[PDB]
Amino acid sequence: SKPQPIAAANWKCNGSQQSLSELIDLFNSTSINHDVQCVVASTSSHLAMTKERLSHPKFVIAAQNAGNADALASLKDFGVNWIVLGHSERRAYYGETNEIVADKVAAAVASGFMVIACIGETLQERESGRTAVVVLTQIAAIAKKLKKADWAKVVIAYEPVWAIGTGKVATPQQAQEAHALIRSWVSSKIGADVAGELRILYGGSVNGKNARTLYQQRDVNGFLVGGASLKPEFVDIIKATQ
Amino acid sequence: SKPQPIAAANWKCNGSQQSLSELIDLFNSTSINHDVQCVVASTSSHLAMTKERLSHPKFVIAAQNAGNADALASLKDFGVNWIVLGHSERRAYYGETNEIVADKVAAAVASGFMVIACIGETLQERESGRTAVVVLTQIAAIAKKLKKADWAKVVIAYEPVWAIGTGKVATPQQAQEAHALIRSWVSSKIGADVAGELRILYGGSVNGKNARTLYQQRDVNGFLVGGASLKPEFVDIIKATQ
Repeated sequence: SKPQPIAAANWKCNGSQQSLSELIDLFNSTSINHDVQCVVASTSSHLAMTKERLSHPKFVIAAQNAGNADALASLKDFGVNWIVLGHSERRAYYGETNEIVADKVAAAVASGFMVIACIGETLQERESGRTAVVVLTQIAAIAKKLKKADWAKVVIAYEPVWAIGTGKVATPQQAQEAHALIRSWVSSKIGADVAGELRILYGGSVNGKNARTLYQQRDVNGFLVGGASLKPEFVDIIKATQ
Repeated sequence: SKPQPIAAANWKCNGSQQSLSELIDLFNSTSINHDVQCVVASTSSHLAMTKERLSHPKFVIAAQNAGNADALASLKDFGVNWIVLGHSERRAYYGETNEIVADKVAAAVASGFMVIACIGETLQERESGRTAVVVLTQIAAIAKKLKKADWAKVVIAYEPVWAIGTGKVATPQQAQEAHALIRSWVSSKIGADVAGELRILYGGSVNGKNARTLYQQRDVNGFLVGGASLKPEFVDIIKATQ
């Protein structure tokens, strides 16, 4: 069946410390009796805080965007071994190419980290019918520096960039397509055993309502919630991974 | 002639305080001999530090969000008089509509803040010939919640969203084209006076090599440097406004 689910919260800067605070308390008070791996990603400025307050047993802490070998080392020593790389806004605003992103992922994985790699196409990419070539080009970049063994440390997060504030809305059905597309290349390129236990999270707009239908999809193994999607309702999202 | 220029650095959390600290030092050490307004906008977290380390007479701190009377009040009391609203990242990832933005802007202005409002179209919009409709719409929204007097606290920052991580590259001429369009509307919609004094900042990829050229345009009044464009060479950018 499906590998172990993953419910990750991608927190960022223009979000308050109090906001981050309240959330952590919520998570702590929450009961999770099912097999799921929760994750709280955070920028550098909050790593210390969430590290000191997050106590839920089904939760782990993760960093975002660490590339430098020294930076990695610190994280490891600081007690953080999960990292989110290749987010849409990183590629767009920080000019993080498939290459740059590939380099990072390899570094992190070498440092013994658990990586969440983000990939996705934009509106113009989809429109022009470049969806396949695009997503595949990305995944290929990454897979170019990993060994078959390294994959056990990799998590894929599909980002429907084409639906990020564009007005477009990705139906649960469309997501499945992307995920299925991704899982194929893997099974075909890396191996079946690999594609089998590989996690493919949905990094689109999710909520309490759609989280259920979304998850009932064959190739959907979790979520990467962020932006305006990140709210107390996150709790509901966790539960949906049943 | 041209109105007083503005050189705004838009700092965001994905980048340690060290990078920020280092930057402040640079800025504090720099010598600016001309009439120019420098600004360092930062996310919540580093607001305190920035305020505690920044000492250059030509600089000012700036927040990046809210309209909540409380938030504004606090900021105002904290010693922050500038604020940045409507950034592409916000409208896209945080679901900030033309109305939300317009509201915020109205709040800040009422609280006696100096506002930097971001407007700009996407690749799809431009490719679809929506450029004029879009930007004009955006600005119209802001304008409708203001009075002729409020404009003195308004600063427009044009974001070539279509040029951000798309492969496309905007030219100083394509910019002047956009800036010229914006100013025109303001001239006929609000008044020549307003239009004449109105500051319009180019908020796209810029460096030490193109800065001067960009500033050479007749409708370009400064810069809103952020993301990868945010390097120590920001100093060069300031000089390009000479």
